[PDB]
Amino acid sequence: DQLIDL
Amino acid sequence: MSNYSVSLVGPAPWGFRLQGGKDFNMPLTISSLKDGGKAAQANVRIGDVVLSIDGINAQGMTHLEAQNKIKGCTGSLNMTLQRA
Repeated sequence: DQLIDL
Repeated sequence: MSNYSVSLVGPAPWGFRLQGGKDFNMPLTISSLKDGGKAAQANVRIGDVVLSIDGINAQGMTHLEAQNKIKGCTGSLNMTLQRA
């Protein structure tokens, strides 16, 4: 859905 | 398809992104690595499939469930993965 940095 | 384990030393950020999960109809997969981040330092590679997170099989997990297990991980991040 979106680019989420972990 | 050979498997390996990591135990990344905290704190997060862990230095990676995921794609997939049950709600995306694909296995959870390492999809980006931060240059020099902790996942890259453990030789995690883009395309590797996440088989378990903290001992919990990843197969049933949604994208958000995996993200939150990773994000909210206390101490080291233990995962097993399958090489692409």
